[PDB]
Amino acid sequence: NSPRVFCIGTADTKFDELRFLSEHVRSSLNSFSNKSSFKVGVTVVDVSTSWKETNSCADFDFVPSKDVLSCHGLAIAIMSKALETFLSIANDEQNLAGVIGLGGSGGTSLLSSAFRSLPIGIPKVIISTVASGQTESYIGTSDLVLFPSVVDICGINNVSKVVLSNAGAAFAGMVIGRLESNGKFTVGVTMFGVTTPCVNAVKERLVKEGYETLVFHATGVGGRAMEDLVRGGFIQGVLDITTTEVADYVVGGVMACDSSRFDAILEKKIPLVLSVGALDMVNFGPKTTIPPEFQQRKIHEHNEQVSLMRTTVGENKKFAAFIAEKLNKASSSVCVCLPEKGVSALDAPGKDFYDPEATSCLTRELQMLLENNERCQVKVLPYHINDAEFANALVDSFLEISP
Amino acid sequence: SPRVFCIGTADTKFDELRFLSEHVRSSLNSFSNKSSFKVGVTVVDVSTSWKETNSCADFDFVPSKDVLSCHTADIRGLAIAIMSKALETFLSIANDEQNLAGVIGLGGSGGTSLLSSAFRSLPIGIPKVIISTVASGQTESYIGTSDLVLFPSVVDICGINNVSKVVLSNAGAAFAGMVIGRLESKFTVGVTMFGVTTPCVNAVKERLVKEGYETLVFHATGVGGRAMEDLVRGGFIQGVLDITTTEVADYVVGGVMACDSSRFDAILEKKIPLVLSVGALDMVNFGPKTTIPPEFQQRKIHEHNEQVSLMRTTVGENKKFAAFIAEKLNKASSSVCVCLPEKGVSALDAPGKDFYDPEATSCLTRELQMLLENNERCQVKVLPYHINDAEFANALVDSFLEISP
Repeated sequence: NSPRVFCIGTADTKFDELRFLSEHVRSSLNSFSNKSSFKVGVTVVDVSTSWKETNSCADFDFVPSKDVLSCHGLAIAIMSKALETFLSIANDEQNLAGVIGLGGSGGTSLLSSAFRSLPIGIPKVIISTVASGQTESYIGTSDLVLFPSVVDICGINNVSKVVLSNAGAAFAGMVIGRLESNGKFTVGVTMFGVTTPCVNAVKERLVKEGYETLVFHATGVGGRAMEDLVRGGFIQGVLDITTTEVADYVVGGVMACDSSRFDAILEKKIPLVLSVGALDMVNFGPKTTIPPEFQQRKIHEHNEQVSLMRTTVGENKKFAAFIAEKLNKASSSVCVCLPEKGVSALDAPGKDFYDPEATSCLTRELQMLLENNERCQVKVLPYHINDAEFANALVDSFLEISP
Repeated sequence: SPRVFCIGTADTKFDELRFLSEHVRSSLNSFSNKSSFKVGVTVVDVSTSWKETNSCADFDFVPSKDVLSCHTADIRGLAIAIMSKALETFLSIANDEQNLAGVIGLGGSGGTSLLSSAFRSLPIGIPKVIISTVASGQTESYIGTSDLVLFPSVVDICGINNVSKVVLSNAGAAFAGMVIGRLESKFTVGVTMFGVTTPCVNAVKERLVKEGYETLVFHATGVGGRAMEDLVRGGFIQGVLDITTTEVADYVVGGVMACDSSRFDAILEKKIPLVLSVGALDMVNFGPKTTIPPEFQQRKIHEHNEQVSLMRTTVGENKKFAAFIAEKLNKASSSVCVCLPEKGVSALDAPGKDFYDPEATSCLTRELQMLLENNERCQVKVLPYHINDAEFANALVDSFLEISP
């Protein structure tokens, strides 16, 4: 079985741009092969939502809107799932060597969605009219590239010729280069300004024990990035020291995790020590964009830019739910580890967000809620989270679970 | 002979820079088969720390000192500013020997800012890549209207590891592809356009193609205008029918699709055939109602679609628009023809239609030929049609066929 790339667009309206690209890719694939043996099949793919029907492209193996729509603003949402799943499948026969697509606003968003469900490392490219603006929605935590089109996508000219030529070259080199070619155990750890004592320490120890590290700034995306690399198969254990992202979720901060937090790790059945890193705060900023439902709470303006808000006792009770829920479904080994005195630089004896009534409630609540579960151990400990003796715990708890 | 540049802050990112450059070299070489010549990879330090780095593996290497030489408060920023300016000037020189085949870089937040400015001054077409911790955010500041490509770094730049090995590897192969492909190897006009002028442009597009010209159509969105002007400066667009100058409007009143004070200079500096006109000067862009500067809650507010609202320009405002255009036009060191539609400047400024007001349109007309009367390069044609009548369209194209070779 030989390797195959996909050139994907809306074919009814952009046949000429897409033929141009497809041609240039196949050509460039061929010109850049060395060790080779295989040529890479270049198949064009239509994802037009219109009733208009184009059923071949040049000579290329082609696949019309239907064949894609068959796989299980609402026009985009349909066809993108169709693509995503259409691509899930081709990945499986195990010779999807890349994806490429062109598109303006609506199309970019369509492709973006399909492409970034592919394994990190498979080359994902889109020549896009909306590359040069705001791309978070499109790229996210993936490695998707977006080539600015410079001019609109309307037929081949002067400019589109070079721009499309360059992106085909780009994509052909990626795909060959990867056809024509880890060692360590990487762990990943989640950090916040106010929890680095703990994380720095653990990163240190981890390095000396022989393990490699990937720290994530728990910004929601940060968390999700981690899980999308474990899921990928890059991160072989986690120490989720900082779970503040959960707090921003149940009360609605500006750096929330979404409701799938932890699944990816548990689904991949990999060593998972965990803790309450920074559960004491939910994030916002500046003051007036903070909702008027709590202009009477314990806030700590960190910058003009960001503002932190201290989690009430009741809110921490809710954090203990979310985490325990997910934890209790644990298909393999786990270990919670709680700092009793405080969960953050600011939740410190003397400091601004100190409250052990909180961080005791949170400690018990999770001691009880996880009480039954066999795999998930729990270790309440007589420390603050930053005390490097905690760090020893975490790395030790982890050392236990791991090979 | 051709040469590429791997540019970074060696001081802190040495391993990643070397790895990247190694992969670029490999990929260059392997992809170049079949062929001869062979592309040099030059590593270059754009570090602002004093920490000196003087080599990297076996590559022709240029440290900070040597960059900073050829350059023509809050220090960090200032140091970035200068390093960036330095780099820009270093690449220009690199490019003058016609031997700059490509440029690739790595950066975090500040590094993307440093590399970006410097890379987008190089001609469209020369491969320009950056692997960046801030690809997956808000990139207009960096990419502007250029072909700069930002690959998302996926994790931090933070030593070699599984993830950055594959990302860096795909970026270097991407880049080596763009570089070899390009190494191995009419009269275009541009036209500004708004919804309410698509009759006019569509019809001018059609006529021009039949006359044997290629056409590029830019949404007059502020960006669009600059987009076009940078491409004329880079020789991709040899004449312009600037039908729709609505941007000039959003500028003086303060809209969401504002041009800037440089509008027209590129066209004139290139000395290229410029037919111009008053397209959609009857309106100024906002969206939505709710955010419209409270000082006019009484002006004629059109709702186009929830997110986007238009506001009818007053006579005082048109008088100004004239000045801006006149002033800039008067600098013409070459041929230029205005063409004014006497009847209207928009589907919205049409007998029966909301933004009608032939006072504005006469004011504008008179004010323009007044201020250009003396300029004998500019030929102000007043035409008894509406902007969207296919005879105006021919008018435009004739005026253009006139000035052009």
